[PDB]
Amino acid sequence: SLHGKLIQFHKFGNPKDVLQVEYKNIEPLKDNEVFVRMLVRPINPSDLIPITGAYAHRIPLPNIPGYEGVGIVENVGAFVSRELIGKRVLPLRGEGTWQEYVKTSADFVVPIPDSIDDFTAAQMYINPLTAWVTCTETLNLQRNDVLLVNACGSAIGHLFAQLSQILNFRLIAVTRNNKHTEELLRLGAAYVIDTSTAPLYETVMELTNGIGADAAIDSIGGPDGNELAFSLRPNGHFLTIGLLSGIQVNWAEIVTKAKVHANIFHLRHWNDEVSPYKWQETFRHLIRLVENEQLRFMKVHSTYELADVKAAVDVVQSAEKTKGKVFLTSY
Repeated sequence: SLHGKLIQFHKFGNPKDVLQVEYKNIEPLKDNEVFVRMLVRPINPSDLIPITGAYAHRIPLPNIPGYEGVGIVENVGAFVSRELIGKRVLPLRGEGTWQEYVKTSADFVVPIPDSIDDFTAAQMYINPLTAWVTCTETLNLQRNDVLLVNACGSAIGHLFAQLSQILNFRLIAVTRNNKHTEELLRLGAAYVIDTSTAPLYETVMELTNGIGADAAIDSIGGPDGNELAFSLRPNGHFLTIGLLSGIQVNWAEIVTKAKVHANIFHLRHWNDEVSPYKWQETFRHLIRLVENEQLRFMKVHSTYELADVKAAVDVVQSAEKTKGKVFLTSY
């Protein structure tokens, strides 16, 4: 009987301690399911957070990590078109992707055109959808708005730089160092504030002629996030997308002292706030942007077979890690 390899953890903790390589028997498919043999998944920093137990109450154990990647449809359930078999797809919003075979509902299978290589496709979901949605919906940025983005040397940071050109707004990148400065400028960032060298609040004030920015996206929290919120104009919009520091911003002061609107963005929630139709249409749009070369993703850092996940994760978590995305491959 057909068996599939999978990466699983049975307890939360450091991924190096809890990740196991295992095998499972393959169950029959349910009526609306699509069964996909995986080719490539990225190791995103956001794939590791659930392993650590930060979301204990919503992640059942044991669990298969991985939110994204690309594969080939091998089989479909009774109610699904069998023309899908053989197609390259992202099997999203279903099972964990760090395994040999992934199932998800037909509703959330994203077709990938022959034009797009596996490694680009494997990066299409988490960072691009977050960047696109926050820009076009959550903040609904207008022509010439001034957007602040911290931790901007990240994958998503590089996308915000490109979206500023696509959507005609002004990005002020905020970074911890100068490691990504050249790349961010090339990609379209209007300015890069390197906070190891320049003061955040005062520089934004210079760049905006004392008005402050229109919107800000915080990935860090704590003192860094608070300073980012305070660099906005009154009635500007502050959005958090991450918590790298582990420390909540001072929500009360941001509202009463800085007079800004503040929200928290979760792709988890956005996914449930839109129809499957809209969700698919949004992917069709990102795919066009990639095809037209308006949007480009990170280059490949290194590649590892699924069995070597522990080594791969160590590279991702390493302080010396160089630029680019690490992938788990299954060719």
